[PDB]
Order: sequence, then C-alpha cells, then structure tokens
Amino acid sequence: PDARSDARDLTAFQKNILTVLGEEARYGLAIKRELEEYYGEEVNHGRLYPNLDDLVNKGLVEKSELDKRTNEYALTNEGFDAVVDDLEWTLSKFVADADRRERVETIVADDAAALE
Amino acid sequence: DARSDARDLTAFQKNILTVLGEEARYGLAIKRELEEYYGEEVNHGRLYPNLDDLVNKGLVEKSELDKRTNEYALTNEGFDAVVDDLEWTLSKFVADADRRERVETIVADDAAALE
DNA sequence: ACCACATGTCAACGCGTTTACACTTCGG
DNA sequence: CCGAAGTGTAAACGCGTTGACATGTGGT
Ligand SMILES: [Mn+2]
Ligand SMILES: [Mn+2]
Ligand SMILES: [Mn+2]
Ligand SMILES: [Mn+2]
Ligand SMILES: [Mn+2]
Repeated sequence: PDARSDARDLTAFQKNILTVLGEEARYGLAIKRELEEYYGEEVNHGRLYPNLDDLVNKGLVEKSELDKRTNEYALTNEGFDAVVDDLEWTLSKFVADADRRERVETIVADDAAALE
Repeated sequence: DARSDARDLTAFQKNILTVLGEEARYGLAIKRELEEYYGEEVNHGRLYPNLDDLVNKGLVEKSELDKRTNEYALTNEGFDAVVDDLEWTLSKFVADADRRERVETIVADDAAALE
C-alpha cells in the first residue's frame, strides 16, 4: 500500500488530522481540541468522527478502544508514510534556494529545542 | 497574522501556493504541475476560479505576461501563509531526534537537487 | 442517581466542482 | 487565416458540512 496513492486526494481537514496524529496518538476529543487550536474556531465533533472513520477505512488511521466509551486513534504505517510524503512534497517546493533552506533549518532547530 | 489566512484555505488552494512558492508561473503551468502531483487531469474551470479567489484573499498577485497569458506569483502574505503551514506541520512532526534527523536529510537532499 | 464525558448518526443545508460553452490572443 | 494557446465563466451536479438529535459510558 502506497501512502501517496491514498493521501493526495484527502481534504485539508483530513490532512490536518493526520498531522495532529503524527505528533502522538490521541483519543477523539483530544484531536478535536488540537484541531480547534489550529483553526482558532470550534470544530464540530459531527465533522471529526466521520472523517476519522474515513481515514480508518483508507488505511491511514487505526481505531482502538481505551475504555468502552473512549477510542484511541493513531497513525498506521501507511498513515505515517502519508505524513512524510506530504512533507517531502511541501519541502521539495519550498527549498528553492539557500535562504529558504536555512529558514527550514532554524524552524527545525527551534522545534527540537522545545522538546529539550 | 499568517495563521488566519492559511487555516481556511482548501487543500487544492494550498497546493497552488506550494507550487507558486517554488516559482511564479502562468496558469496552465500551475495546472500541469498539479496534474503531476494529483496524477489526474485538473480541470482549468476549477483552477482559474481558485487562483482568482486566492487573489481576492491577497495571497496571490495576478500579473500580465502576454495579453493572453497571466503570471501568478505569491504575495508576501501568501508566502507567510505557506511558511506558517510549514511551521505547524514541522512543529508536530519533529517529535523526537529521529524525526528531526529525518527532516534534516530531506532538506539536505532537496538542497543537493538545486544543482 | 446524577451528569458530565465520548462517540454515534444524519439530512437540510452550504458550497465548491464538474462539464460545458465561450472569448481573445499568439504562432506558422 | 487557421489552429492551438490561454483564460473566462456559469449551472447542474456532486458531495462534505452544519447543527442537531442520539446512545452509552465513566466518574463523583
Ligand atoms: Mn474532510
Ligand atoms: Mn461539537
Ligand atoms: Mn505526498
Ligand atoms: Mn497531466
Ligand atoms: Mn482543462
């Protein structure tokens, strides 16, 4: 299963969900909150869960049960490949000269600093 | 703020800005590059409304190349939108040392492709 | 028991796309 | 001139969202 064949037709919402899960696996409403933080608005759970269900059916997300009212969503191996593939495309178009590159380098350096 | 523009746009539109972040191009050149990305035919009836909409949002400038050809380029605002989305994806991808070194090798390979 | 939490589900609604027809412009 | 290039554009159409109802769980 190639993640490219399955992840280039996803909507911005779905791709943002995968990026959130790229940080760490999360239960439903925790994803909602982090999406809400990115969008600056409220995200309707009636939109989240069906989109999580779609990503599951596409093979990009696994749905496990923490307790029998809570599910934990996480990226499959194909899901992580989808996140990597999207980043390699974004970068291949952004890294157009040396200034663009070092900009990315300081971004990644600052990100690694926040992790300590 | 760069976030407020980037968040709303659709995937199709951000792909337009990613394309333009590499280089300013004319309409059908954007079309062909997205057709290579999607691996599907891209309807021009879909592209031109989207580029124009991105102009009304102040993220793309529409200039005259010929009087049958337009050149589309990123405004400084559109660039900040591209950079902000890049920063968010990276902020959530660089979760440990291996993730960072993965991004470093990608960026290094990209830089070596420049010549 | 109480009442959050967590997720399920849907159809009226919103909205962008598809699929056309259409124009003016440049090359040979 | 004649065809392709390049872009314009609108209505049927497809298709995901909105905003709500809904169930069942876990905590206190
Ligand atoms: Mn979606
Ligand atoms: Mn909600
Ligand atoms: Mn990709
Ligand atoms: Mn093509
Ligand atoms: Mn076309």
